[PDB]
Amino acid sequence: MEVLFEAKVGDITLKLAQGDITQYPAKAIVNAANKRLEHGGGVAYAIAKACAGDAGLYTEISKKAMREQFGRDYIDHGEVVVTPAMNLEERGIKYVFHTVGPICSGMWSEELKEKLYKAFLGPLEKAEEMGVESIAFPAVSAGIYGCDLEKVVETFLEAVKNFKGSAVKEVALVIYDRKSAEVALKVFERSL
Repeated sequence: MEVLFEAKVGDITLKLAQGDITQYPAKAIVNAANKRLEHGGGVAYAIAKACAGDAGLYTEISKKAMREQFGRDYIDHGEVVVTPAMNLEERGIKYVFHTVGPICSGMWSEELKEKLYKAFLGPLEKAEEMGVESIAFPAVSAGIYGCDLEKVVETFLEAVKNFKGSAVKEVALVIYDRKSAEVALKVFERSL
């Protein structure tokens, strides 16, 4: 785990890190989920397995939490399901905040960008509501959803810049692989 960038944005200390988000020292981590919180692949599978031992168990608790929180078995972009982080709690991660980005499949548009913007902003607003001081994100939609990584990072930064609050004090973007983290660093440097 390595921190590549740190800056102040409003009341927030914003970091870019390369490494495994399930090991990042934040009180909440964000999951790049699908709309049904079926954690069958990607960072969503990694988080689910880290939290529950078997990803399917975390899918099951996620679906119960989503029904309780939203009254149905899917979420729309910007809605955030909160689940106990279970096995990650001992590392100081109390919650997983599940969000859902759009599927770009190699395309980009203003409509795709706004969906992704909501998927980044929603977890900041949920952190504020809950008094969670520190939160870490993955590059939502830059996995199999095929949204261009630079555009994804730009959109994340727009959400962080627009957000205002008194409880959230630390935000991180955590990217697993070095080459992608270095692309993110390029975006951070030209934007902050």
